[PDB]
Amino acid sequence: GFINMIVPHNNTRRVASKHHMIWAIYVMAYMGYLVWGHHMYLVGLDHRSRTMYSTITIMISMPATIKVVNWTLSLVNGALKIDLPFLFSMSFLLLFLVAGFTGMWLSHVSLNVSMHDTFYVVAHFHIMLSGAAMTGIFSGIYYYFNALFGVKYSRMFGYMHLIYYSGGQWVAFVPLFYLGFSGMPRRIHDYPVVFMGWHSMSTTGHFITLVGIIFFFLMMFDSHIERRASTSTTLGLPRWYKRISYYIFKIRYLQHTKSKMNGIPGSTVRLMLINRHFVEYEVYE
Amino acid sequence: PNNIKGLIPKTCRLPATRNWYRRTSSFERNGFFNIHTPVLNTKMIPWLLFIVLTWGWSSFQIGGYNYERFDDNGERRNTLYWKLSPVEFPQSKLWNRPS
Amino acid sequence: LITNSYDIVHSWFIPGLGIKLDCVPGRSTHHTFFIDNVGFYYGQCAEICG
Amino acid sequence: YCQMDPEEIMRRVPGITRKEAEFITKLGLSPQEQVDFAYIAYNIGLDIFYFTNQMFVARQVVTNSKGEKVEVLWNAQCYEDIAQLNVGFAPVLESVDYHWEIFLWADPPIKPNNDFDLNVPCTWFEYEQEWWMESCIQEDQFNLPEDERPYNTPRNPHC
Amino acid sequence: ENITALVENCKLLATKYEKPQNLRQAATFMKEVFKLENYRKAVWNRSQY
Amino acid sequence: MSAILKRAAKYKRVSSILCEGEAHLRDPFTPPPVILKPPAPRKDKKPDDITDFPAQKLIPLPESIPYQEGKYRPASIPMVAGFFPYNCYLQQGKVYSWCSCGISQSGPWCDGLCNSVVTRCRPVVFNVSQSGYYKICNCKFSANAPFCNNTHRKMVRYHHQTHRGFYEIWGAALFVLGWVYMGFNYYT
Amino acid sequence: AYDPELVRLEKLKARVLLEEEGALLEYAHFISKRPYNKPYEKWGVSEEHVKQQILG
Amino acid sequence: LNHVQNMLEENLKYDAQKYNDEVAVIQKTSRIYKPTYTIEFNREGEVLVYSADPIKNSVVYFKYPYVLYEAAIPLFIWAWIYNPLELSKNAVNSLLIYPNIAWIPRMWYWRSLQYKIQKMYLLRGGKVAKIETQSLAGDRFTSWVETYQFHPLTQDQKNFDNQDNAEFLEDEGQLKYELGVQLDNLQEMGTTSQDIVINFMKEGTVHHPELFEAIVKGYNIDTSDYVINTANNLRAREGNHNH
Amino acid sequence: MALFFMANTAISVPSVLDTSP
Amino acid sequence: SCTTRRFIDEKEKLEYSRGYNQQELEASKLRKDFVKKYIVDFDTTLYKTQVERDWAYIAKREYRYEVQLKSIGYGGALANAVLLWRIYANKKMVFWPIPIVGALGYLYFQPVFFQKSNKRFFDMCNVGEEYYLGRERNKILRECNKILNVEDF
Amino acid sequence: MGSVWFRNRYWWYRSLYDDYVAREAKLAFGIAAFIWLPHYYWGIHLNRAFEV
Amino acid sequence: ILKVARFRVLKMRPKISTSYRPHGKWGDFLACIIPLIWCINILTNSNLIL
Ligand code: HEA
Ligand code: FES
Ligand code: FES
Ligand SMILES: [Cu+2]
Ligand SMILES: [Cu+2]
Ligand SMILES: [Mg+2]
Repeated sequence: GFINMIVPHNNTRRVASKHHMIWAIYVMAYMGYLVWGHHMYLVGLDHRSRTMYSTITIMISMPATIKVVNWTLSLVNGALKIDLPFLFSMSFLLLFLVAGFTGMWLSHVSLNVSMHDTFYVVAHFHIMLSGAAMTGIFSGIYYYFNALFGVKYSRMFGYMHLIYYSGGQWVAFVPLFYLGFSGMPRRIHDYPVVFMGWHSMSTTGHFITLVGIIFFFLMMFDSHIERRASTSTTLGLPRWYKRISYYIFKIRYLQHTKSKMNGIPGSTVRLMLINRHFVEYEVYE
Repeated sequence: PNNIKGLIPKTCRLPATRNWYRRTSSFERNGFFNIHTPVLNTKMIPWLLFIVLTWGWSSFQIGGYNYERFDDNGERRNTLYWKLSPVEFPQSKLWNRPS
Repeated sequence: LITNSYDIVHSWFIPGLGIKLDCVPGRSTHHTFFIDNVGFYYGQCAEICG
Repeated sequence: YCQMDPEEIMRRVPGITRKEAEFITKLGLSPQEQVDFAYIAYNIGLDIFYFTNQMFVARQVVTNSKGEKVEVLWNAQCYEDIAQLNVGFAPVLESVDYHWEIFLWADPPIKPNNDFDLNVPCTWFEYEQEWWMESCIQEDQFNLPEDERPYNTPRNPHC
Repeated sequence: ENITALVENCKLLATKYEKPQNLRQAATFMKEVFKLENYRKAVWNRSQY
Repeated sequence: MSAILKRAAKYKRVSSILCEGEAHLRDPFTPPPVILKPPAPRKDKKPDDITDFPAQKLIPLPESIPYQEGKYRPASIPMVAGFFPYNCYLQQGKVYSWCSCGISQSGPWCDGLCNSVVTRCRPVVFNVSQSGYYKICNCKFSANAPFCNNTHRKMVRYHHQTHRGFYEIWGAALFVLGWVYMGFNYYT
Repeated sequence: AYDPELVRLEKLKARVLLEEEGALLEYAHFISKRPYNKPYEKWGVSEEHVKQQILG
Repeated sequence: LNHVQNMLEENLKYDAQKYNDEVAVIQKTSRIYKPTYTIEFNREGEVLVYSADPIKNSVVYFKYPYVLYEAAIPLFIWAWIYNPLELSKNAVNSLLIYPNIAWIPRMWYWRSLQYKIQKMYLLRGGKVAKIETQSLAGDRFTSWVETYQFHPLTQDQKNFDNQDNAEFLEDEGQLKYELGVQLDNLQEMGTTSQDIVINFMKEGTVHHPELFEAIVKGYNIDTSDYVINTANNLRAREGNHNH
Repeated sequence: MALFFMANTAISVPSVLDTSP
Repeated sequence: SCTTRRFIDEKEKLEYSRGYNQQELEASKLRKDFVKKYIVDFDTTLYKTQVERDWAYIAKREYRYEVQLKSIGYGGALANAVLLWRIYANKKMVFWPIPIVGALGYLYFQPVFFQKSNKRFFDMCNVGEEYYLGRERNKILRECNKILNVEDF
Repeated sequence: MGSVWFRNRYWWYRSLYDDYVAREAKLAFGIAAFIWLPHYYWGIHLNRAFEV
Repeated sequence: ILKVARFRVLKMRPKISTSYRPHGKWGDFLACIIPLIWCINILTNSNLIL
């Protein structure tokens, strides 16, 4: 829901299928009450119960595909106004892409029996929770930074946080998935030396994620030190549902751009200065 | 040096058809330094093809071909007979694939 | 294989055979095994045994 | 800088005030868009000199069936996020005020319901409801030139 | 420093003469730029710096 | 300028009727073309003054137009929406409104959605004196009013002549041929 | 749209085949100047020619 | 950083101040042309000057520069596949570089094809000219440009032709050669790009040629004698023979 | 799997010919 | 195995580099004749025994890949080079050079490839006396062994 | 395949999503076939190894 | 990605979206074929292995 709310304002377009997405979320919630046996496939329940659990688990992906399609479609054929929030939403979508595939692959009975309670499951859980949920939380924080804090965000430090945080999740989850394909048991205090490379890569990714968190904290501090009023990019018209509205938005944007671009040297003067920049010559006339 | 044989004296600004490299960033007359230009889009079209499409469908296959060609699928040499030995298959889990 | 646990829920997880028998106490889990490849494979307790 | 000749705009929109065109020509839109805006202002009586601010996004003058010359202040809206809506009482663009109480007087917002019987056909520029999809389809379509379209075929016998 | 000196000399030459029209023209322009005693003095000073 | 004046002695003018023709020739509702000489320049340009050019006749958009006898040309470029005419069984004497917007969601009959989109074409009301399964035009570009002039084939040929349309059609064919080749090489 | 020099050679050969006055003389003279690699005179106005002059 | 002194820097600062003080946005105009014919502008107050379909007059599929690389890619593909030189894996990977870059020349040529002015119209007042082109994907893009922004180039296009006294057309009005013209700043799709060279092909038709030359010369035209053509013969995105 | 999952059926793979004396 | 195939290919390349001799040349000619007649131009589906058909089909696939496909590729490379030179000359895309040089290169490299893997293809014919193809291959191998004064298998 | 199979593409369009990506779809299909060739070849080789 | 990043920005072919309400009816079921195919493939592979 956070990602869906962030996307509509950035693109100034209607959502793809609001009713369909709401119904899909409700159906996914209803279906979640029937996947109890999925996480305990190796407990050895009755084969009928195992088959029913596996069939319910496989059918659960039906709502998620609808949500992904709705997000992708709403992202298209719109007036994109790139903000810091948009990049976080894209990162959240990208993270959710891999997690769904990992969960669907783990839904296979044979694959689960081959990887139950292992580093593959650990990676699936982390990428589904640490990646998607925390990324969406950060996106909503950036999407509503003004109302919560009262000041505009710090562009440079926010970009640094969005860069380091997004990379760290993949850096720490790729080696985990690789070890899961190698069958590394979950909740292990030590491993054979054969897992050292992937473990070290995962540790480095975790350290990068910590650095990204520090960067986000520095971004909050810089935003507090900035003390500059924020202005809604929609300017009160989040949807140009009318030609008059679009024209008024364009006129106001041009006026605000001219006012903002005041005191900046003109194009000709800037070009002349840039051309005459080099002033270090040896012998003159 | 005023007189330079082989170098025609510069008398005025030449048309943009004489430039040796098409720059990307442009100057909007309001004083802006625009990076997003049609030339920028055209230049960004090529590289994106290499990453999004090319490597994502050729890296794993190329690597497997090179490994099997040069490393013989990493097989141990001291075997008795291929008729009664386990076949060491080549790379099958795609490294370029997320899974 | 009649899998069972004497003290707590343990696991015999042979990655080479890709099998993971969850030995639980009291549960006489009769599981089939077919060694389709002659070889020596390693494994460990796939459950937190303590 | 593609400012058009106001007379032409005046020729394009009979009934538009010349100074308005001078104000329209100073807006900075391409001549087609300028002519469209001038026509829209002439038809709807929009005041093209009022600045778009946080209080009223636009101002308009109308004459009701009672004959009174009334003014309508088209105010700013929000994308279903009242927290994201910059609630202001000044003619500015920045969001500076942060009222701790959303409803200080404890009056909740009222979303009026328009009953089915007491409804009229859409008349606020209804001629563009599907314009976006129609234009997308048209830009996605290559049309056979009229020079190749057959003309004067046999009429339908039962028509 | 040598690269910077060469670039400054090339910029001065372009301000003095038109851009090369062919590969042979580029070779000739490069030779003419390299022939500059100003470029040599710049090479010495930039080497010290 | 001055030299250009000399070149004005031999320079010739050419009409701009190209690939479109005289619309007044084909659309009965379109008035015949006129040439209006602008009035003399006004001496004082006042803020409250209005334009004094002669006014063109006011031709309101018709809600519906009669079925032109095969000589109907599109008013505005409508949606394609289909490359195959529809064989609809019409009862005799029943006035049916053949849709012209191309966005009508109610099939061959007009859906009234035309009054909600920016286009010049309006639905055409027709009445068939003999009931039967008549081929109603779906290409929306048939010269015959309710009847498909088989101009769907002409539109398809023109689309195939276009570079982008050829690319799309060849890509679809290439995907089908790729599936076919996979099937052919399946047993190997 | 491909070869203007070849078009000219074709015109000369057509005149020779039709047995004009010059015919053999003109066809031989134009053939006497037949270089190994003819130039691509059809250089595009929009096409960049500076960096692409080598292949010409 | 201002502690050090340079007379070049001082002169540059003085020149910048002089330019900011004297050179203004409002500038007087002198190149003015009064036409020899009363002009009948269209329903949109426009008079057509040049109409062309360069796409219909272009060799698209089989181009000169692109064909060489487009064909040579298979040679490198075969060399990489068969390893004819018996090189190392890294050397083979390096040899694989060529096929991944061959699209650049063809893409550049196709993009260059879009810059040709397919249609040209002059609006009322003689100050803004509408140039319409079509990207090879069939993308019809139009833009209005200022009259002063045009500067002619030579028939050889190797040197900027004189803004006046240029003879780029035949006596009757047909263009004497495929002409190139430089525009200092063109607002394509709302984004301004600097120093763009457009081309008008000889295959185009110079309707009302005289004004076209005035557009070529860049002088402002006096739109005194203007008539209005009441004929909505143009449809919204009407199909054109150029496609 | 599916009707066409591996997309390639290696019918050329023949039964290993025994070569005992 | 894959290592065996790599070793065979490398040894064949080394032998082709070393020389082709005279008795070896005659044996190669005989083996090429046998492969062309009983394998390359003979449809493997015609053989009586299904096992014989399978072995002949394996040998035919090897010939199609190791000889036919390799020769086609070499000819295509030569044709691409020739066509590039010609297009450089005329500054336009010609049509004849592609097919003409492709056919010429296929004809040329067709024997050379058949010259390299002449023995290897023969190695795919040792089905055994239980098959008519096996008996014929045994007779041909006996003739070649008599010619070369060496005992093959 | 696409809008051709339906008799009122507009309706069809809305009936899916009320969004249009048709040109993207066509170019994507062409590029998809052109790329799908190679993974098919590699998978054929791997399947042959597995059968062996 | 390419189309959005080249002809959807404010400075490159923006679009005025007049979409009061969505009216999709079969979009979800139509797009669900892709998930259905993956589910069927997974189930078939599991049933074969199991
Ligand atoms: C918020 C967290 C979260 C979410 C959203 C999910 C979502 C899903 N999960 Fe799970 N899961 C966990 C958190 C989550 N999960 C945790 C914490 C555990 C471990 C508990 C423990 O420790 O034991 C776990 C364990 C777990 C297991 C067993 C692991 C074990 O044995 O314990 C299984 C297997 O059936 C599974 C399946 C799924 C599936 C099938 C989905 C589906 O909802 C997602 C699938 C949806 C899609 C597939 C749609 C994506 C759309 C696409 C179109 C993808 C296709 C794209 C490409 C191929 C490019 N999950
Ligand atoms: S013309 Fe289609 S709804 Fe009337
Ligand atoms: S559907 Fe055939 S011409 Fe209209
Ligand atoms: Cu244990
Ligand atoms: Cu344990
Ligand atoms: Mg478990």
